[PDB]
Amino acid sequence: AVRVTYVRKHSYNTKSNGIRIVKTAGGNMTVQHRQKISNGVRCGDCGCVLAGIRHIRPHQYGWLGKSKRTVTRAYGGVKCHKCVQKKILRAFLINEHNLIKL
Amino acid sequence: TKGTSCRGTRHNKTHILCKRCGKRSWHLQKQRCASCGYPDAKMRQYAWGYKALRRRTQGTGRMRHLKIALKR
Amino acid sequence: GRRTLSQRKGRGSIFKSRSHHKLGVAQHRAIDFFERHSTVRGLVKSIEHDPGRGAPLARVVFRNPRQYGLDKELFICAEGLYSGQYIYCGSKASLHIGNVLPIGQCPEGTVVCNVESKPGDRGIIARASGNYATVISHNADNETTRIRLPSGAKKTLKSNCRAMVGIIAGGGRTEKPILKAGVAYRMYKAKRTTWPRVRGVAMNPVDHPHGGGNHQHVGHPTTLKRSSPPGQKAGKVAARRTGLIR
Amino acid sequence: VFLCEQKANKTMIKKAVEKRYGVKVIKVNTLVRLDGLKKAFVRLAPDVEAMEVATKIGLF
Amino acid sequence: TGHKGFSYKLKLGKKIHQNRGVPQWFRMKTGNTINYNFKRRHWNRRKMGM
RNA sequence: AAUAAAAUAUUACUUUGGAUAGUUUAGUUUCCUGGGCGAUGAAGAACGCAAUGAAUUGCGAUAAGUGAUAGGAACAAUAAAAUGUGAAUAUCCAAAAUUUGAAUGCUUGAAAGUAUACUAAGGUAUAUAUGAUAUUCAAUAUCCA
RNA sequence: GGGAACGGGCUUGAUUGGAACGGCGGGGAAAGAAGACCCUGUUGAGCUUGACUCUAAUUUAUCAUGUGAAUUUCACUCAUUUCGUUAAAUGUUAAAAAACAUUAAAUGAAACAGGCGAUUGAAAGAGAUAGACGGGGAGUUUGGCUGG
RNA sequence: UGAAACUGUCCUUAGUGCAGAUCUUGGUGGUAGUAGCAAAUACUAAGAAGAGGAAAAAAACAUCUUAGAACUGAAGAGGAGAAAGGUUCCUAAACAACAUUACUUGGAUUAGGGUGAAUCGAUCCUAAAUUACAGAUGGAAAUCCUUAAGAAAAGGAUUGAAAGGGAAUAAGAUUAAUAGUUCUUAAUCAAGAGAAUGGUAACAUAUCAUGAACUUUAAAAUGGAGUGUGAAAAUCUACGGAAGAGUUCUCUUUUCUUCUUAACAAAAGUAAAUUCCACUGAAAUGAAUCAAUCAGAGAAGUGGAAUUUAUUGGCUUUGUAAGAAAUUCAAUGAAUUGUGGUAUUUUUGCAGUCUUCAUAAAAAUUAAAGGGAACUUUUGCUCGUACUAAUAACCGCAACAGGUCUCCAAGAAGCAAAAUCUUUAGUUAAAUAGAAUAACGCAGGUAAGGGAAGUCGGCAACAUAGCUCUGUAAGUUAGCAAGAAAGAGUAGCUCUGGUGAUUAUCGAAUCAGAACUUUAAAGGUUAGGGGAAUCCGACUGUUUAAUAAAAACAUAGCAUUCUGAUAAAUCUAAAAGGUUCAUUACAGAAUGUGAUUUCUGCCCAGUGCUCUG
RNA sequence: GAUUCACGCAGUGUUAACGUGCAAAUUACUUGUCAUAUUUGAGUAUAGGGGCGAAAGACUCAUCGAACUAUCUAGUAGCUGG
Repeated sequence: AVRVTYVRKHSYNTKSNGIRIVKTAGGNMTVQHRQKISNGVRCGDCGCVLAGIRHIRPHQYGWLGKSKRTVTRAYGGVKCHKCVQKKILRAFLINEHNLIKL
Repeated sequence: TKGTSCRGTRHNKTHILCKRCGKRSWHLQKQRCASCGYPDAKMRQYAWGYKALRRRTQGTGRMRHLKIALKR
Repeated sequence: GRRTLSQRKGRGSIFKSRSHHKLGVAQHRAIDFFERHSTVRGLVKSIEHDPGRGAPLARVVFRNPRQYGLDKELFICAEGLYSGQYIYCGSKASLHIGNVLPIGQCPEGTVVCNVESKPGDRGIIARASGNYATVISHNADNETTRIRLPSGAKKTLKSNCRAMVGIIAGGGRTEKPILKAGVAYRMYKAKRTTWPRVRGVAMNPVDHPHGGGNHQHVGHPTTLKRSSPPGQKAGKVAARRTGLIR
Repeated sequence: VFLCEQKANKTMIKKAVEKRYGVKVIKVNTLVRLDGLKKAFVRLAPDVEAMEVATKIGLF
Repeated sequence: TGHKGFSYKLKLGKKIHQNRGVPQWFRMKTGNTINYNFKRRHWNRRKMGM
């Protein structure tokens, strides 16, 4: 039973001041600043989270590999696969409908 | 509890030191000095405070470049 | 004497509106050629809840016809509008629910909500929850049409005023009895500061003109002239008839 | 450890030590004391020994 | 306080520098009546209010 | 009925206290002469500088002082050094004059900073209104090809 | 006892040894406060009201000269009011589908107006003079004799 | 006595004569060696230093070491922060003054020393809000607008958070004090410098695998309640130990301590939840949770994909890394560091459920898409960093029993973070003690017989109290009254049975029952007195800080009046000025009564208000 | 916007203690309350015939039925004291 203290000057349990207590050599227990929990991306039509893209910080996406922040498909990364399957049929069935209408 | 009990939460300063007069008279919330009339261009002088004039006016300081001109 | 609570409400120190989480100004789109002489197509992206009003606000997303890019808007939701809808807002638009039309095209008896008061001010009349104004007639001689406001008064408007067809959503809001004090206190979350209202007769003579003596009463008639000075204007102002209506 | 003027920084102090004593500096740590003097903790290169520089200055 | 601005730390530094007594040699002059500093203060007697 | 421990009364000497007496580099009033500040940066504020200073006085990175002209042998609390090849001292002079302040490149809370052009650090100019001149433009406002 | 009518001091008596420790509340008409209750101020202040005398607000009439006409009633816009935009096609001639739409190929994409687009409009608002209203507000007053 | 000025007469002049003003200022008495120096459980013995325990008990003795005895008892009298203070921090010398005695002690005197950042904050962005040039208003001071009025600023200026958003750091060691700041080791970030494949699909490839103008999407970015569960840490515990410590004349294979590991990265092994994809197409309807909930716009089954789970990839494991550290032995050198748990709590995530006339922020900054225009090395500047954070460092005139925002959290016991006791940590001093044991007191108690006869009044005090079982009236808004009232049981020891997982073993506190014994059992601490009526207020709620806490104020309900928005109310001396209004009659403004049920009667003469006369 | 225990907070009663106190309003026991009309920190807004007020003439730096400070001001007093 070791009682720890905040290592930064922040003394209030705010969202940005979350800490985790870990063990350390010799039974000492130290303090670590753990990061916040973030949301993933969302489809631009249905508002559902997209698969294949991790839920990390906005700047942390820059450090990811160029294939670790997209999905290899038309409108990949901004619309779900259901959100895109319907786009193609709209863009095609409509063209056939007004091809013969006029 | 209007006396000793309520005097415990006085730690939020209101007046800090001013820049043109040097007194602790800069009201943080009003953003103006109560003793030397800050950002207002004119030095704040009132005739009812005849003592507050002789506490800080011409002649009370070093007179770095005026003691020379009058001598000449 | 003092300055009564109606005199301190005009300065705006603590009585300003608590409009911080409000979505925005709900109104039509700016007048232009493509709406004066043609129709546009708007997509109702999603229905939202603007705090401080009982009528949902719909986020319509048009296309910029003169330039490249979207022209996002903010429309008060008429009842029946759903996500993914197509609403056309033009002079030649079809008389459906949600389609904005000039008031001069609607047949007599058509229901129009959010009617303008003057062509181009983007919505004045019949904006609250569950309210609507009904067209009455037309007059092609001077291009003016009569409508019946929700208060029952009938007003004459130019035929170019736009008015979204239908009734406003969120109707029948007030039929629910606020049961507690807390529910009535949370209703003013996004409004001004006026809920706990202390009676004039429960006040000292300085604060309110009704400040009574050894018995809690008024003492002088509450029906006042309209030309009273501010501060003494209390009770009922220019009352044509008082008491219960029998 | 020196006592520099406040208006310098960790750049014109790093050159001033190198130029005045002919040494190599790899780290400068500074603080502003209450009196206004800035105390600089100039760390010399591993090859150069601060003991022979200190005797040259006259500390010992 | 823990966090003081630069223009505020240098004014505290002068108020500890001025909180010193008369030097010994000064009092031994001729006709020297300046035996004690009457502008002095302490942290627990008088808060300097600044 | 009695003792004077306490109490009271007078005088002397001493104490706590600073009245009285002697003095005054301080004032008050009157009159005479001037009434001589500032974008070439004032008045005021802040910080800093003595071999040993805390105040104060003097002064401003050339710091209780520098150059020049007058001046003639000192300063002193203590040790030092310099000095008739000129120590003290004086001045309407020359050089210099930190951060601020009308404050004036933007910001200025107790704020740490910072942009462009000229001559890495350094120094310059750039706020608002305004007269004159020069140059670049706008309006078909009036003519006109 | 008399006295200012309830004395520690005065008059006539009773009675009296110096100093003062623990207690306790009868006395010192004990201490605390230029009576707060009452009265006198030709002393105030809050509050009220058809008390006196005024005042902001509100309201009504007159003056302040747009044009075309037939004090009053009409038409127009040109001052003026209320607005809206990215001053973005004003005037006149010739609901099947929650998707995209841009940096043009070869004049394409029509011109002209003395009005950015509308509303109100010589009425309204601000000023001056005059009448009304006005405790919302300011200033002031509310006699005397008197078995209090 | 004193040591350098002064006196008498005439005239003139005055800041000219003190016992009183509750007079002003300065000083000093009696009271008086009196009242006091009494909350915070508490000190004792030996030794050292010191002038400072001597003495006919002068019954008491400050600082430091050790031993004995104790208190705060982990929501601390512990370890650290924000605000405030400003040198109080550490060391040495020293004690005239100050800490209601004294002090060798001190937050006190004097002199030295101390605050180290590319990674923590400020700096950067915006919130409620704030202020400039030009403009409008104003006799004037100055006021208003903040993107509207502008030849100003691709679209709109400045300030505004050390608790909001944010590029990047850890472990061990060191100093009389500083350390995410120094040293060793090990990393990370920013700015530079040197027109591709695979899978049916979900989607995937140690930067790779081009991608300008313009546009869009997303992240940053968001209420609360309650349930279930994954993981880590703490506590408890099972098997096997290694080292040391405690008890031992009575026993105990016994009781206790140590057995640990970071930032950042890797992929031996292996999880829970959710959302998708491919094959087939559900009825005799199924699938599933504590609860739900889901399916022919497609359930269940099989095989896959993605994301969350305190850094990479969640847990074990590995590099870092044992060379560190902890516990021992020897006098610098040597030894060890397995495996579990269907236990309780805390922390952090996930899943759905519930509630709103509440829907619970913005920008900096970053990524992707639509479109097709054309491995090494360098630098990382400025400012804060000491100390208290309180029964002694802040505010209260002070070492004032008052006030002041937070993080970490062991055992016993219980439903409980309750009361009571202890472990790590802090302290034994915090306005002085000794003696005697009178009255009158403050605080805490007990009592024969009676039991409110005391008194304005059961004021004060006493009494009931936890849990299990049985039972529970009138009235009623049908919800409540209700823990109504009333009665029975409860200890100790030895046993038995019920409630599960895997194929006999293993694990949990929980319920029930039976013998036998006694001092007949909740009561050390915590811990409802009950009933019958009447008045007021409907209820939860708020108020005269410092004599009034309610029957007052509020409140949901009922009802009244004006207003079409260029309006109603209404601030300003004025104003393209301001508030409700980011609004529009289910709205804005002005009022009276005060839940529900029942009912609001007659009166328009008077005074108001209104009129289409 | 149910009943209660706890951390906290208040101030119902003793009209207890203290009343030249620890305190220019505090202490002890008893009592109530102890999350949604809840408690609280920082920043910002509202200022004197004004502000704010679930309304007590309450709060507005120990000051309120009109704050503090300075100028008019040595205000006037037929009234008390010298």
